[PDB]
Amino acid sequence: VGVDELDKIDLSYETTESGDTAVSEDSYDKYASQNTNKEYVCDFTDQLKPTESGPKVKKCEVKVNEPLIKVKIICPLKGSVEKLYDNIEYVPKKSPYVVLTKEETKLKEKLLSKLIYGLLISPTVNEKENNFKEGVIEFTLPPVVHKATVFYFICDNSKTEDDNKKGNRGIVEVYVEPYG
Amino acid sequence: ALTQPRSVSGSPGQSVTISCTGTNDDVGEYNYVSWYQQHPGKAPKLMIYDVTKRPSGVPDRFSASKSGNTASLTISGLQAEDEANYYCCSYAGTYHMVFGGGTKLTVLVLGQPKAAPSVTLFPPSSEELQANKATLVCLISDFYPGAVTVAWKADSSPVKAGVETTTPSKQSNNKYAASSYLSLTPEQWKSHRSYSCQVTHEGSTVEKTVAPTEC
Amino acid sequence: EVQLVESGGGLVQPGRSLRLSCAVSGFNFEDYAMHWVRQTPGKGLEWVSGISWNSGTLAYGDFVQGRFIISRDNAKNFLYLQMNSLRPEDTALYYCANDRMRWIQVPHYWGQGTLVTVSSASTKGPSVFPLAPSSKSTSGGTAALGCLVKDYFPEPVTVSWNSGALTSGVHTFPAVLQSSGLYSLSSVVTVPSSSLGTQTYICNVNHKPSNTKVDKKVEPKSC
Ligand SMILES: [Cl-]
Ligand SMILES: [Cl-]
Repeated sequence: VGVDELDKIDLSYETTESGDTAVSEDSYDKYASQNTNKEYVCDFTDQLKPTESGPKVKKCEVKVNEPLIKVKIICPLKGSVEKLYDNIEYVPKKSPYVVLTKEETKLKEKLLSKLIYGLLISPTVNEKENNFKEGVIEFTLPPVVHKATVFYFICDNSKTEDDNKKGNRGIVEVYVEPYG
Repeated sequence: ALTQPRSVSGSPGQSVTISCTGTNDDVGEYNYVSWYQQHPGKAPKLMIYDVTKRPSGVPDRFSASKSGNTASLTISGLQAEDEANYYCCSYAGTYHMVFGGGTKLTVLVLGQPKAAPSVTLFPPSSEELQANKATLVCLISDFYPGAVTVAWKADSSPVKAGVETTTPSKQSNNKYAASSYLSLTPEQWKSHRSYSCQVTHEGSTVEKTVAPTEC
Repeated sequence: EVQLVESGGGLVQPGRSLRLSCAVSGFNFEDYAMHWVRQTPGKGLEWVSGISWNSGTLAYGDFVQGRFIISRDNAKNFLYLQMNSLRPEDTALYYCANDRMRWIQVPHYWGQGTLVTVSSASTKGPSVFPLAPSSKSTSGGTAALGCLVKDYFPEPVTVSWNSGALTSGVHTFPAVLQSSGLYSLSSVVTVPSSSLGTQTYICNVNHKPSNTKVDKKVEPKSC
């Protein structure tokens, strides 16, 4: 693919961790990624379904300090099930090539490959493109990492409403501690 | 960035449809399509939200829909008060909005006369030439209906430089009332022997010719 | 009940900066997303920026390119737009609008707009020249006479044909931008030929951005 496509980045917006919800950081549901072999997984399909106590913030924390770790994030697709994800949005649109980083109090887009130097991003994942449009993104972290880096993905279902239930906002925080 | 037709028209009781085509990242992706009415000199007014819904007070002769990347606004049985500009609008993802380019809706009277423009061509005044300027002013009025053009000529050769023209507008007797201007230097106005404001409506060219004269 | 009042527009040179403000009332501002939208008076609507109720998200149109800052004061009920490094093509009327939702989705109620002109031309009152009626039987029984409002800057200008008296036949035409960067417009009246030697036709031209008023009596061509 052309470099115009792979470096497609959107700097014309900013967000916070809570976004448009009124959920403070004290009230987040924080939990760790699932450790399956050397693959760390944030699966949002169950976590973001409309609940009566919605919107919640579901924050999946990926802490990396081992080499060659695969990170996989699943964001449930609009219309994958009826009603449950009808208004879901994901940010950045060009994840995993584009990630959010914390500039001051705001999250803004940055190229992940510019952020971590030996980064491995496959263009496809099980023959579907590596993009939340197909519901799964994946990347592999380098053999060594000099400087600690933190970045974010958003999978936000809080605009989805099903009767008395509202979907949840999902956050992935990836924290790469220095290793190697 | 959403694409709209430039203009639609109808007589009262007729129906008009205004299309609005976007991409699969805005109109095709979300059910967040809205439509606005704007009268000359006024702020926009929300007429449709969430593709099909009317705010309280919008008459139900306004309806709208979407199919793939194209939204549509239909005014069934349009009234004189509906003459306005209409703008589609859509969520564009990542907290952005995007507007269509706008469509002018003209409300006609079905079957009225076809062509009667009264073209008046003013040479540059003496006071203007004394101020080292020169403007020919071509005024077209009392005509219904047309979106036709205005060309200019110097002697036997066409003029394609210095021309500005204002789009027409209704009046009390439902007529044309439009303007055009040719900016020159005093040397250009005294050099050629005639200028012409030629217009064309219905394949019929109507030309007014004006020469420099000293008295 | 609902109203929104924009302020802070005017004339700047290219590269300079303006701050737009929007004061609101009649709705609980703090619970609503808000928008800035511009309209070039010859062109259509163009989305400039938006901000959610809690400033948790904000965004900008693609022409903005890092130059503008949207923000909000939910206690004073104010919406702001800082506009840096302004370009001539940023010249437009600028509206603020609330949303139906607490997040950015659909502009609902709109203000009146504030005019922003960006140009290296400085402010100048018009020169008013007569468009003098010629008695050479232009259609025989009719006679258009007007006045040419030439080379003024910036917009707007208000034309009043004889102190708000001459109303019918009077079309104060919209302004055109000339290649010099200044504006010009015409104001014509259509009056019969026997009305020429009797009446008195004076066009008043009021250009507030240069503090100029011009009265000019148009009279037929003679020698
Ligand atoms: Cl309906
Ligand atoms: Cl737009």
